[PDB]
Amino acid sequence: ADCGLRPLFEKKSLEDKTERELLESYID
Amino acid sequence: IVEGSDAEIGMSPWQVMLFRKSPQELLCGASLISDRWVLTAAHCLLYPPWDKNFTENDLLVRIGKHSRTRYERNIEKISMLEKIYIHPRYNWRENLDRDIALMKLKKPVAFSDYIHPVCLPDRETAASLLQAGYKGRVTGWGNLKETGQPSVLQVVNLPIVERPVCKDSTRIRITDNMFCAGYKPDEGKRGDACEGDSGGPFVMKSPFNNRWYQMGIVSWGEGCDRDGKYGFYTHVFRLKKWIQKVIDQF
Amino acid sequence: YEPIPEEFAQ
Ligand SMILES: Cn1cc(CNC(=O)c2cccn2C(=O)[C@@H](CC2CCCCC2)NCC(=O)O)cc1C(=N)N
Repeated sequence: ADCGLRPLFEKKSLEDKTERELLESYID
Repeated sequence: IVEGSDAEIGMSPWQVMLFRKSPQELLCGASLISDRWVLTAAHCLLYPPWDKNFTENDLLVRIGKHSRTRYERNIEKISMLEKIYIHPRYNWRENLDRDIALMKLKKPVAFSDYIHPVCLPDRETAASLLQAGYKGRVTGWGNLKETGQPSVLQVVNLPIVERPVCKDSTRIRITDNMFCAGYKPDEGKRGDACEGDSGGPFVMKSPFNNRWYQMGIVSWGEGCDRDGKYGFYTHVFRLKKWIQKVIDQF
Repeated sequence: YEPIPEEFAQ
């Protein structure tokens, strides 16, 4: 259903301390 | 987890702790994939070389945790197992090929701010993200140093490594149901899983729909955070068909 | 570890 969407982050549109490092590594 | 850091609250709402009834001790990590199913590594339940062979009544599942040793009253949820399913072709004799197991909870768990399921990858997602250089995230209450344990859940981000490099770093026969992750010696950064993190989830965040997907399971390694060595994880997508089979039939 | 309530064992 709504798997992978965290209540305290994605759900409130807040990011965790190091998730950007992950997204920055996903070169197009 | 070695060279990682304390996780923040609600950071991994799918993290599961496999707890032994007696003696009461941490057995392994695992992940919540629905309100009734838990994914973990097969070697957490069955491994003859160490006389390890647990049944449904030897274990408990603890969801929503942060602290490793405290009974997080009103926060964590303790559940009992109804049935365990080890992959039929789990090769504990040679290389831990197909190191995966599914666990059916007796009663469904209610989700909360600290309890929420991770997604399972589909062909497209696996294809897009399962690439060398792309980083994933591993969580666990395992050893911090090679052998001393963490007070709270640890987390570390690690890059997937090219298959050839993985193969050349060990004598163990690698298979398609595995992949390795970690920094190379010349990369400055480091980190790794370690004993105690087994069964833990290796997750990635899709930049397409913003969801977290479990791509791997902490399977094996040789030492913890050693130069030239890498952590190996069960390639979840390859075994996805088996997963669906078990769930659709039970 | 901290002992967990007993009604979970049974
Ligand atoms: C060191 N390590 C251990 C694990 C958890 N898995 C396990 O503990 C696994 C279960 C039973 C043997 N296992 C190991 O990883 C063994 C190697 C294993 C490889 C497959 C064939 C059996 C031997 N580690 C030996 C060593 O470290 O010297 C994860 C790591 C890591 N990413 N650094």
